[PDB]
Amino acid sequence: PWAVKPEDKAKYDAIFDSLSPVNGFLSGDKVKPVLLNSKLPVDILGRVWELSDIDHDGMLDRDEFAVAMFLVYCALEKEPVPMSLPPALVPPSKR
Amino acid sequence: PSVTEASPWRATNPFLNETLQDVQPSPINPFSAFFEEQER
Ligand SMILES: [Ca+2]
Repeated sequence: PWAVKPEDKAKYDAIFDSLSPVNGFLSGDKVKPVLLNSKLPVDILGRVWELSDIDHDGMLDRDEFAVAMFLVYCALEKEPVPMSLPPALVPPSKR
Repeated sequence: PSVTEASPWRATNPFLNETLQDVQPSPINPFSAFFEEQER
């Protein structure tokens, strides 16, 4: 039950596309300021990045980013964020 | 004492460069309304 429900995924694909991505991947120079879309600090944003980029290719794939931004709302939505990888949100594409 | 550079991330991270070249917030925020409420 991948955390990024297709509704949120598609929504994330919307912000994704709005950044003019690279082959369906976005990188930190673009992603980070979409991370800074929140009032969150780079420590959590970075931790989220390091978790959200499953393949650790240095880019956030449509799924990997959907993961990231899901975790970003998680913090804003007053929900404590994990430092370990919750397999409910490990992209089935990247498994 | 070799620890002036101690970025605690795994190199793949673009935030481990904190307080040097990080201040680049984009007006792409989906959290625009969040900042208006905050307390809840
Ligand atoms: Ca990746």
